[PDB]
Amino acid sequence: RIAALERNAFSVKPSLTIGYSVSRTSRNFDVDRLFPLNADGTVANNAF
Amino acid sequence: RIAALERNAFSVKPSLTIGYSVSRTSRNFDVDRLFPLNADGTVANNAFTSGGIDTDTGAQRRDFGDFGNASDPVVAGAAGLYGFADGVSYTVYFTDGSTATFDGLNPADYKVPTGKVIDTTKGRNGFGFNNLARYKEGSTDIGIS
Amino acid sequence: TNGNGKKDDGEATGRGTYLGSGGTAAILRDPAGNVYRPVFFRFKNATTQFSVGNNPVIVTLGQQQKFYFSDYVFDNNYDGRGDGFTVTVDGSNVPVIGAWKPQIKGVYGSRSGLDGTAEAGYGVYYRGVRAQITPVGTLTAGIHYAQEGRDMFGAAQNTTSTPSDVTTYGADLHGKAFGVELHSEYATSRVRPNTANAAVQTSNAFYARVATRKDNLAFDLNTPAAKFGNDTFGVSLYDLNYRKIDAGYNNVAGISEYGYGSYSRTSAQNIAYNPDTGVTAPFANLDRQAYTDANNDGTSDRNADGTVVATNTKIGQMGFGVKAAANLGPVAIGGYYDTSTGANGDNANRMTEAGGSAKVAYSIFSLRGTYNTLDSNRPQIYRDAAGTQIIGDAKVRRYAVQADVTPGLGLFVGAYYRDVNVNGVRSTTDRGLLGRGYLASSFEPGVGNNAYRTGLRCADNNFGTGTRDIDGVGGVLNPAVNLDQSRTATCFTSYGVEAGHAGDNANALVKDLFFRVGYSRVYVPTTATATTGDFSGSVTYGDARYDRKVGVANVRLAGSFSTTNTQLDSRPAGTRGAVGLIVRTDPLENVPFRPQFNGQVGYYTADNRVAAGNYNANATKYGAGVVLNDFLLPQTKIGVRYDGYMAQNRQYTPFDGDGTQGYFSDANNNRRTNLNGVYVEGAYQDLIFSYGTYTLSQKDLNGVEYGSGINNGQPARGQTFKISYKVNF
Amino acid sequence: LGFDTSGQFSQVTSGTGGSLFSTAGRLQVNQIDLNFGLVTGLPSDAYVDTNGNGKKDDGEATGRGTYLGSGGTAAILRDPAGNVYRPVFFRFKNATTQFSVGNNPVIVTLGQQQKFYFSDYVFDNNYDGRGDGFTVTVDGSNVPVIGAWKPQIKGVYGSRSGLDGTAEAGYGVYYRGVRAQITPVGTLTAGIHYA
Ligand SMILES: [Ca+2]
Ligand SMILES: [Ca+2]
Ligand SMILES: [Ca+2]
Ligand SMILES: [Ca+2]
Ligand SMILES: [Ca+2]
Ligand SMILES: [Ca+2]
Ligand SMILES: [Ca+2]
Ligand SMILES: [Ca+2]
Ligand SMILES: [Ca+2]
Repeated sequence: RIAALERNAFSVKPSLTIGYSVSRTSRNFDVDRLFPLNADGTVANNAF
Repeated sequence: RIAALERNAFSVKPSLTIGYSVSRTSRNFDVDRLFPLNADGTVANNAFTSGGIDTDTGAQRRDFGDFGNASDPVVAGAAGLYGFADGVSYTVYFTDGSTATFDGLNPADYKVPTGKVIDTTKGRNGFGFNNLARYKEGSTDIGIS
Repeated sequence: TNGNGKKDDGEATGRGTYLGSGGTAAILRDPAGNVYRPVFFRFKNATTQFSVGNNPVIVTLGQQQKFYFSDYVFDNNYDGRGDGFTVTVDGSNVPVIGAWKPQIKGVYGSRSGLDGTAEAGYGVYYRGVRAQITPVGTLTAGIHYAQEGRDMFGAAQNTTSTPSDVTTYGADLHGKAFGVELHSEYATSRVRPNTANAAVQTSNAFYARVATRKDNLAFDLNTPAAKFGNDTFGVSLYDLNYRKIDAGYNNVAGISEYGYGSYSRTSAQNIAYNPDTGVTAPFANLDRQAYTDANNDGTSDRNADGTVVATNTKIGQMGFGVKAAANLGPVAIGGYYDTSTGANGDNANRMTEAGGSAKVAYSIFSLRGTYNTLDSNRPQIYRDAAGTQIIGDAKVRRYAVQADVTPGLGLFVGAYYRDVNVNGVRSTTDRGLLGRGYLASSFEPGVGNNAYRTGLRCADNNFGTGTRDIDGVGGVLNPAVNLDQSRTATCFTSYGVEAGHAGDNANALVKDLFFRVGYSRVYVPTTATATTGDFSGSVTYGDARYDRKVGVANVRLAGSFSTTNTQLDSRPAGTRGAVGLIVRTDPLENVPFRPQFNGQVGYYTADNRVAAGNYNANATKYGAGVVLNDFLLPQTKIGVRYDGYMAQNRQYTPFDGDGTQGYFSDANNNRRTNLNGVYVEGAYQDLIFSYGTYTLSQKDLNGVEYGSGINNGQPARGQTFKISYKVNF
Repeated sequence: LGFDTSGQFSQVTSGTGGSLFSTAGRLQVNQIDLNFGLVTGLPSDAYVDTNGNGKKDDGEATGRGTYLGSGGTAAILRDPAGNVYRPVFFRFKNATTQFSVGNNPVIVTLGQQQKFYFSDYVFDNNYDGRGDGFTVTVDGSNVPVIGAWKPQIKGVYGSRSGLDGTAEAGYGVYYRGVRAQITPVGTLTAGIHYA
C-alpha cells in the first residue's frame, strides 16, 4: 500500500535565496583578464 | 495512518495519443450508407467515419461527409447530388467590402437584398465559386494530457 | 458574464482568455522544449437540497424546489419554482389517529430567486399548505390552499404580465375502496390582474371519475374499475366520469408550470395529459378554431404548404362519458358513450361519440362486429373530398365485420368488410375524424381474451403504405425492420382476405418463417367529389422473412411485393418489389488461417404510375468481406471489404433539424448513381493500418457526368490512409 | 517552489483496437521519456507561440507579460496583510517520438521525424529526418536455407515535414523506398535499393 502511495506522490522542494549587493562604477570595464588561468584554460572564480 | 493518507491523495493519470492520418477528396461525400446494418439498427464501425449521431436533432452517421478533415453535411437537391454529396455554393461580392454566401447551383437565381449591390469586377459578375476539395496533409500527432 | 448559465453571443471562449490552455494556436512554451499549461480546479455539484430532521417532521432547504399538491392546483414537480423550503409532517405514529395516516405539507419560496426587472419572477413569492388522511382502504382525501403574489418591490418594477396575486384552494379524493376505484378533484381560483383597479376573475374546475390509474398517473381505461360476477357471467365497468372545466382556467390560475390545454387537437382532443411537460391533468381546456384572414383580402389565409391558418379561442369543457362490457361465455359485447361542449353549455361546440361491438368465438373460429359515430358540431380541421384542408362540422358512421380462423400451427386466415360514411356520403377514408375521441374501443381476435381495449382496430389485416427506408433498397437489408408487420393505420372502405404464418409461436409448421399475403378492394367514387361509386381499387401484397443457421453461416433473406391501381396514403400506384439476403459466418477452424466471410445483396424495383408521368426506380446494393484471423506472423490479422450501390431515379433527403431522421425515396430526377469502393484493414500486434478508396458518380441520361461539381466530366473521389495505435499508462 | 513526481510514469502498454476485427490488448510495452511536474512560475525565456513554428518570432508576447504575477519584478499580484499569489502551471517535455512495435523478425516503427539511411548517395536522411511516417524492418537471420547470409529488407514511407504551409517545400510531398541486403562471404555486404 505504501509503494502505491509513493508512486502518486509529489516531492515538495521549496527554495530560498538571500544576499546583499552594492556596486558603483564611473565606466563599466572588465576585470576577468587579471585573474590567474587554471591548467584547463579557465580563469579563476571571483564574486564580481 | 495509511487510510488517512490515501483519503487526502491525488491519483495521477497521464494520457498519451499517437497516430498518423492522411486524406484527400475531390468532393466530400458520405460512405456510411454502404456498410452493413447490425441487428439493433446501427451501421458497422469503420475507421473513416466523421459521423455525428444526435438523437435530439435526428442526425445520423450517414448525413455527413467522411473524406476530408471536415464533416460537411450532405445537401438535398441537384446542388448536392440529391443528398449524396456536399452541395455546391457561391460567394457574393457586394460593394463596400461585404460578402454573402449563395447556397445554390445556378447564380442566375439569386435575389439581391434591398440596400446592397454586387460588384461585377470581382469574380464572375460578383459570384465566386467555393472549391469543394478537402485535404488533410499527412502527419502523425502526439497528444499529452 | 450575465449569469444566465448559457453561452450568449459575444462571450469569450475558455481557451481565448487563458492562452496556452489548449488548442493548436497560442502554445505557451519555452526554448529547450518545455511546454507550460495552467492548472484549473474543476467541480460540479449535483446536489441542491438539504433535508434536516427525522420523522415526524422533515424540513428541506433547496434551490429549485419540486412539489405537487394536486393535478389542477400548484403542481410544480417538473422543473421547480424557486428558492425556499418545504416542511412535511407525518402522523402515522400517534395514539388516536395513527390508523388514518395524517400528513401535512408546507411550502414557501421565491420564484427563480434573483431575477431581472423584466423577468416574470421578480419579487414574486408563493406559499401553500395541504392536509391529508387515508380513512378506509387506499381511499385518500385531502384539502389544500395555494397563494402567489407580488411584494411591494415586485408590484412596482416587474414590468411583465404576472398577476398581482393568485389564490387557489380545493380538495381531491383518490384511492380504491370496497373493490371500486374512484378519483375526483375540485378546485377554485381567484386571479387579480396586474392592471390598475381591475376586477377579480374567478374560475373553477371539477371532475369525478370511476376508473383505474397507474403509478404513471395516467388512466388505464383497459382494466375494469368495478366488476361483477365471473368470467362466465360478468359485467365490468371501465369508465364513468363527469367534468366541468372553466374557460379561464390555465397554469396561471392553478399556480402550475404548464397549462391545461389539449395535448393534441387530432387525437384524444379532450385529454390534457402531456408526458413531455409533465402535466397529469385528466381533462383539457378545449379550443374552438376558425379561419384566419390577416391581410383581409376576403380569402382565408393558408400556409405555404396549403395547410389552413387557424385562430384559437379558449372555451371550457363540460360533459360525461361511460364505457362498459359484458361477458356471457363465448359471446362478448361492449359499448361506449361520450359527449362534450363548452363550459357555458352552448350546443354550437357539442361533440358526441357513441358505438358498440360484439364477438363470438368457439373453438378456432371467431366473428366480430362494430359500429362508430361522431357528431362534432365543433369546428375541426380535416381534409375535404377533393383534398383541400377545411374547418367545419363533421359526421362519421363506420361499421365493420371481421371473421377469423386459426387452423393450428402458425397459420392464420382472416377476412373483413369495412364501410365508412362521412358527411352522408360513402368515402374511401375517414380522414382521421374517428380519432378525435378517447373512448373508442374494440375487441381482439382469439378465444378467452374478451378485453374491451381502447382504440379502433383499423390497422388489422391492412396492407402497408411505406415509402421511406434507410438501407437504400426498401428495407430488405435492415435486420431491425420487419416488412411483414408494416400496416397502415388509416380506416379504409374495403373488403378483402389475408393468410399468413407466424414462426415465433411455440407450435409452428416451419420455425423462424414469417410471411403473409392478401388481396383487398378499396372504394373509389366516380369523381373526386361524387356520391356514387364502386370498389374499383385493388391491392395485392405479399411479404416474407426467414432466418436460419446452416452450418456456420447465419442466412437471412426477405422479400416484398405490391401492385395497386389507386393511390393509397402517400404511396403512388403501380407495382413494386424488393428482395435481400445477408450471410455471416463464424471463423473456420478447419482450414488454413481462420477466415470468416461476410456478404449481402439487395434488389429493388418500382414502376410508379404517378400523374405527372410514369417513371421507373431501381436499386442494387452488394457487399463482401474476408477476415483472416491468423496471418503468417503469429499475431497478425488482415481484412478486406468491398461495397457498392447502384441507384436510378432515387434520392436521399437529409435529416430535419427538428428531430426527424433522413430517408431514401423515389424521385423523377432522371439520374443514375454509382457509389462503391474498397476498404482494406490490417493489424500487426496492436498497430492497425487502415486504407480506403471510394468513388461516387451521378450522371443523368445520355451520359453527362456530374460527380465532381465543376462540370469537367469526372466523378467525385476520396481516399484515406490511417495508422492507429492505442496506449495506456 | 516546485512539485516533482516520481519516475514510475516511464512506460506504456498497447491497447485493443480495430474495426473489421478486435485485437488482443497488452501485447507491447514501450519505454517513453516524460519529465513533467508542477511549477509555480514562468521563466523570463517563455513565450507564446502562435504560428506553430516552434520559435519566438518578433511580436509574439512574452510568457510573463500575459500571465501577470507569474514572475519578474513588475506586476506582482499580492494582497495586503502580506499574501502573495502566483499561478500554478503544468510543465512537461517529451523526448520520445518513435514507437517500435513487434519483435524479431518484423519490427515496425511509427515516429514524428524519421531518420533513415539507404546509402551514401541515395536517400540518406539520418541527420535531421524527413517527416511523418513509418518504417518496417525484416531480418531473416533465422531461416533454414538462407540463414547464413543474414538477409534484411527495409521499408520507408512518410510525408515530408508533416504539416506545412503552402509556401514551404514540403507541402504535399511524400516519399517511399525499399532496400534488400545480404552478406554472403565474410563481412562483404551487397544490397540494392529503390527510392
Ligand atoms: Ca458520415
Ligand atoms: Ca450568458
Ligand atoms: Ca424572485
Ligand atoms: Ca432566476
Ligand atoms: Ca406534474
Ligand atoms: Ca388572405
Ligand atoms: Ca513563433
Ligand atoms: Ca512542418
Ligand atoms: Ca508534408
